[PDB]
Amino acid sequence: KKKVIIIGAGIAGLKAASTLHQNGIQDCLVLEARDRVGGRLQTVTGYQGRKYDIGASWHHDTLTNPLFLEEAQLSLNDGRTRFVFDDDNFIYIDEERGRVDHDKELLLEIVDNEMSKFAELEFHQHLGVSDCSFFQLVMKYLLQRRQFLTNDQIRYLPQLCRYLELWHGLDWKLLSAKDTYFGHQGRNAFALNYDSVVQRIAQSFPQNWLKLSCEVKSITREPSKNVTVNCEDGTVYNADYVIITVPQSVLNLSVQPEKNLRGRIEFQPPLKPVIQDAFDKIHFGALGKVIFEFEECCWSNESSKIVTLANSTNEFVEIVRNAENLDELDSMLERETSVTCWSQPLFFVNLSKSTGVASFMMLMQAPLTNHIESIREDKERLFSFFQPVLNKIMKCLDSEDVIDGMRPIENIANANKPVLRNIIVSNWTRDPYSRGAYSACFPGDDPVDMVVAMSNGQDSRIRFAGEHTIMDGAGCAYGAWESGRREATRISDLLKLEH
Amino acid sequence: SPAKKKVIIIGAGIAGLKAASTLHQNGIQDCLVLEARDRVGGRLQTVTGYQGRKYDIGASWHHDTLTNPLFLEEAQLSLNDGRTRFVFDDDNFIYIDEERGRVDHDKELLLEIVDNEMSKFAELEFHQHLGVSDCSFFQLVMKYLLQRRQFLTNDQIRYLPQLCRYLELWHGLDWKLLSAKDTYFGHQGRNAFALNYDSVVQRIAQSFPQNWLKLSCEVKSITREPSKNVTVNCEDGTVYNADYVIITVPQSVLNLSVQPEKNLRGRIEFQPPLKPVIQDAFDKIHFGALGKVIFEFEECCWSNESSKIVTLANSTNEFVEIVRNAENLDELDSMLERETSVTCWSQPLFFVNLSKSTGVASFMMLMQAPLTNHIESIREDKERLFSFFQPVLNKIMKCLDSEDVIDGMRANKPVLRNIIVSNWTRDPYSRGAYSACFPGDDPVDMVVAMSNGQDSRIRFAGEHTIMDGAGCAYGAWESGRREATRISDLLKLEHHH
Ligand SMILES: Cc1cc2nc3c(=O)[nH]c(=O)nc-3n(C[C@H](O)[C@H](O)[C@H](O)COP(=O)(O)OP(=O)(O)OC[C@H]3O[C@@H](n4cnc5c(N)ncnc54)[C@H](O)[C@@H]3O)c2cc1C
Ligand SMILES: Cc1cc2nc3c(=O)[nH]c(=O)nc-3n(C[C@H](O)[C@H](O)[C@H](O)COP(=O)(O)OP(=O)(O)OC[C@H]3O[C@@H](n4cnc5c(N)ncnc54)[C@H](O)[C@@H]3O)c2cc1C
Ligand SMILES: NCCCCCCCCN
Ligand SMILES: NCCCCCCCCN
Repeated sequence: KKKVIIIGAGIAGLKAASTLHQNGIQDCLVLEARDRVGGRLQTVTGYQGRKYDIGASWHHDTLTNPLFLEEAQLSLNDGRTRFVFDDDNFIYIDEERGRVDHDKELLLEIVDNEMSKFAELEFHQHLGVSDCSFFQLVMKYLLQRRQFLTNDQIRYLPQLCRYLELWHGLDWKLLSAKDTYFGHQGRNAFALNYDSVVQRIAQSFPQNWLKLSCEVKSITREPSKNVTVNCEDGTVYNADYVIITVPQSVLNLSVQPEKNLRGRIEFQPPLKPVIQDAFDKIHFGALGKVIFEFEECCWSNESSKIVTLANSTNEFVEIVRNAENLDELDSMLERETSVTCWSQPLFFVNLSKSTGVASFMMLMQAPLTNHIESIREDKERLFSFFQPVLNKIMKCLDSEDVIDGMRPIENIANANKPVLRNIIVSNWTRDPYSRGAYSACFPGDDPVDMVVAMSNGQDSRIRFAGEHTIMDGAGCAYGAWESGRREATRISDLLKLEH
Repeated sequence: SPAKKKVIIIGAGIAGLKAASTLHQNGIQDCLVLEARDRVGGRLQTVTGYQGRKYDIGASWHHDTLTNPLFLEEAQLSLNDGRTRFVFDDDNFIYIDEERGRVDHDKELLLEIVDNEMSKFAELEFHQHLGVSDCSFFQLVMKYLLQRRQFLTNDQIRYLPQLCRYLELWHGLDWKLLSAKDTYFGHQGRNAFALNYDSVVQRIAQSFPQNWLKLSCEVKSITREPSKNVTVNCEDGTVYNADYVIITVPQSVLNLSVQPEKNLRGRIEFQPPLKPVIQDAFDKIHFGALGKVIFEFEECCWSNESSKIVTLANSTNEFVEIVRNAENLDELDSMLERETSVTCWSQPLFFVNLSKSTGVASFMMLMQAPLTNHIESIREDKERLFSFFQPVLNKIMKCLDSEDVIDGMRANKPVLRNIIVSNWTRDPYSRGAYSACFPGDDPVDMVVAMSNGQDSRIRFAGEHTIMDGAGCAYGAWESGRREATRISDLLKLEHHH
C-alpha cells in the first residue's frame, strides 16, 4: 500500500519525506507520535508573544553546515533575515570575585588553551591509552604543570574550563575526556526561527502524508519481502521501505524486555547484535533550557555570552601544592551538601544584544537539568533558585537586583530596575518521546559504533536516521537533516531504477 | 703529523655545544669544538646596552613548553635551586590601527573571533588533503574573504586581513613571500621568556673539557680520506684528522658550498662534494629574516595592561568595495592593482613591553622581511632609525595613556635613551635568521638529506636538520644530542670481545 513509511516527523524524517517528493515518489506516510511536527525542534511563545527555540537554537559549523548554506542561499535571494551570528567575547563571573575574563593577571583563557593542547597530546597516537573523565584529565594537568601556575590560576581555571559541560550536556565527572574537545568548524549562527526551517520543509511535501498521533508499537518485516508497521490504535500498514528516525534513547528501549514503556517499538526479528552492542558504548546527555523574560532591557549589552563559574576554594590550591601524586591528590580531594545555582557552571545568552528581546536564554546540564525540569510548574521555587546568580549578572552588567513580577503589580519605582515577568523551562528529560537531549559519551565509550551500525541499517528496507546515526554533525540538527536526505536519496535511486 | 681526534664539531652554537656535552657524558675523549667567532652561542647572543641592561638579540623564548626538552631541564634546575631562569609572558594582544586606534576585543569588529574562523578555514583548505596547490599566505586570506563575504561586515573585511599578519613575525617573512601551507602550525603550550639565554649557553659549555674549545678557528675545508679518516683544515693552517665530524653551520652558510669561489667567510670546501640529494634540497627550502630593535627609555611612564602589542599596516575602504564587487578569484586578483614608499605603517610590527614582564623600561620589537634587511642596513644611523619609527612609537604611547616620545639619545614624558639593532642579515656567519618556507617549498627534503648525512663520518646538526622544533633553539639542541648519540653508539663497539 505504501512506498516509504517514515517514522517520526522531526527534521530527519521531514527532510527524508521532502526529498522523496522532490524525486517524484508517491504514496508515502509520515507517522508521528506527538500532535505536532518538529521533534526536538520546537518554538514556543511566552510573554507579549515572544518566541524561543526551547530546543535547538544554533546553526553550528557554518563553514561546512549544508542546512545553514541552504538557509544562506534563500536569504541571499530575498533579503529576508533567517539568522544572526551571535558569537562574542565571553564574560565569566565568579560569585565572590566578579568578572574574571580577559584579566591582566589571571589570563585564564590563555592557560585554558594550553589545557586543551595538553588533552590532545594525552590521547594522541596511543589508542587512547585508557580514557578517563574530563574531571580526571583536568586534575592531571594541574598536578603536572603546577610549577607554572599561580595560586588563582590553579583555583579559577578548573571552574572556567567547565563551560564545555554546556556543549555536551554532562557534568565534568560524568563526561568522557577523550570526546570532550571537538572541532569548532567555524562561527555559530543563531536561527531566527528553527520553526521556519521546520514549516518550509514540512510544506514541501503532500500534506495528506502526515499522520499525527500514530505512536508505532511494533515493526515487522515478513520474509515475504515487505514491511508491516502497526500504530498504537490498531491501523496497520505495509510498505516497500521504512525509515526509523526515533531518538537513540527511545530505540534503546527495544533491547529491554517487558517492553511496555511509552514510545518503545517491537522489532521482529529483533535488532542484530551489532546494533544491541552499540548501546553498551553509552550515549545520551541532558542539556536543558530555562528562559527569563523581562519587561525591557536595562543592563549592559557588552556581550551576548555569559557564564557563571561554580564556587571554588583556596584550600584547593594548597591541596594541589602539596599532593605528591595522582593517588594522594585523589584521596586528599575528599571533603564532606545541597545543590544551588553556584554548584555548577551556567551559560546565559543575553538575547538583548543579539535579537533585541529582553530575555536571557540559559543552558544547564545533568544532573541539574533533570532536577530543574521536575519543578518546571513551580515558578516561585524556580525564582528562588536562580535569583542569586540572576542578581550577580545584573551587577556585573551595571544594573541592580532583579524584581519578581511574575505575579505583576504595576509600580513606577521599577524605573530602571530589571523586572522578571515569566519563566519557561524545557522538559526533554521527562518527555517519553525524547528522554534527554542528544547523543553523548561517558568515559569508555566509542560513538563510531552506533554511527556505523545505524548507517548500515537493520537490512535492506529498514534504515535509520537522526543525529545519532551520522559522523559529520553528530548530535546536531544539520547532522540529522543530512541523515534524512541520506536514506531518501538511497531509496529514491532504487525506486527510479526498479523500472 | 696532524693531530688525531675522535670527533670534531664545527661551530659552537647550541647544537654543537650540546653535541659535545653529550659526547663527554658518554665518556668519549679527545674531541674538539671549532668556532669561527670569538664567542660561543651563535644565534643565542646576549648584548648589553643603556645602564648595563641586558637583551637577547637572537633567540628570546622557549617555545612549546609542554614538550620542549631543553625547557624541561632549565625547569628542573630552578625547581631544585630556586633561581629564576625564565618567565611566562604570554598575554592579551593589543592591536592598533593608525586612524582607528585600538581595535582589539572591540565589541563590534570581533576581529579575534573571525581570525579563528580564518585559521580553521585554512586548516580545512590543507590539513589532510592530497594534491592541493600551495599559493602564498596573502592569497589564502584573499580567498577566505571571497568565500565568506556574505558573513563579514564591511569593517571586518577591511581590518581582519591586517590582523592576520601577526604571523609574519613567527616566520620572519612578509605575507606575499610566505608559504600558506606552512603558515599555520601547532603551539604545544605557552611560551616562556628566557631571562638570560646566554645563561643556558654557558651551563652547556662548561659541561665538557674546556681544552676542547677552540674559538676563532674558521674551518675552510673538510675532506674524506677514503680509509675512515676525515681531514679538517682551519684557516690559521692547523690540520686535524678525526674519525667523525658534526657540521653545524647555518643552512645559509652551508649553501655556499654548492657554489664555486671559496674565498667567502664561512664557506667549507667539501671533497668529495656534497651529494646531489643535498645540493638539490636547497631549491626546496629558504631562509627568513626575523629581526629585532630595542628601544631603551629612562623610566616607565606608560600603561602595563599587557606585554604584547601589535601595530597593523594601513588599510583602505577601496579594498572593501573591491571585495564586494569582485566577480570571482581572477577578477579580484585583477582589480587589486593600483598606482608609494615604505614607512612604519607599511607592515605589521610586534612590540614586547618589557616593563610589565621584566620590569625594565624598554620595548623589544620584532620585524620581518623585507623590512629587516633594509632596517639592518642602516642600523648605524640612530637618528634615521628614530625618525622612521617615531609615528608608531607615538601612537603606542597615546594608546597606553602617555605622550609623544622625546629623543634623548644625545619629567612626565617618555625619553628614548638608546636604540639597539640586530645584525643577522649582515654577519657572514648567520646570513639571515633561520630556515623558512616559500610557497611551493618542501622542508621535509632538507631534513631528510641533512639527518641522513654526507656519508657515515660526515654528519649535520642545527635548526634546519630536524622536524620537531624546526627553526627553534630546542630543535637545534636535540639535533645535536642526536648526532652525538649515534657516534657514541658506534664507538661503543670497540669494547666488545
Ligand atoms: C535543549 C536542546 C538544545 C539543542 N540545541 C542545538 C543547537 O543549538 N544546534 C544543533 O545543531 N542541535 C541542537 N540540539 C540537537 C538537535 O535538536 C537534534 O540533533 C535533532 O533535532 C534530532 O533530530 P531527529 O530528527 O533525529 O529527532 P526529533 O526529536 O529530533 O525526534 C525523532 C521523532 O521521533 C518521534 N517518535 C519517537 N518515538 C516514536 C514512536 N514510537 N512512534 C512514532 N514517532 C515516534 C518523535 O516524537 C520525534 O518527532 C539541541 C537539543 C536539545 C534537546
Ligand atoms: C632574530 C632571531 C630571533 C630568534 N628567536 C627565537 C626564539 O624566540 N625561540 C627559539 O626557539 N628560537 C629563536 N631563534 C632561532 C634560534 O636562535 C636558532 O634555531 C638556533 O640558534 C640555531 O642553532 P645552531 O646551533 O644550529 O646554529 P648557531 O648560529 O645558531 O650557528 C652554528 C655556529 O656555526 C658557526 N660557524 C659558521 N660557519 C663556520 C665556519 N666556517 N667555521 C667554524 N664555525 C662556523 C657560527 O659562528 C655559529 O656559532 C631566533 C633566531 C633569530 C635570528
Ligand atoms: N556555550 C553554548 C554551547 C551550546 C552547545 C550546543 C550543542 C548542540 C549539540 N547538538
Ligand atoms: N606576536 C608575535 C610573537 C612572535 C614570536 C615569534 C618567535 C619566533 C621564534 N623563531
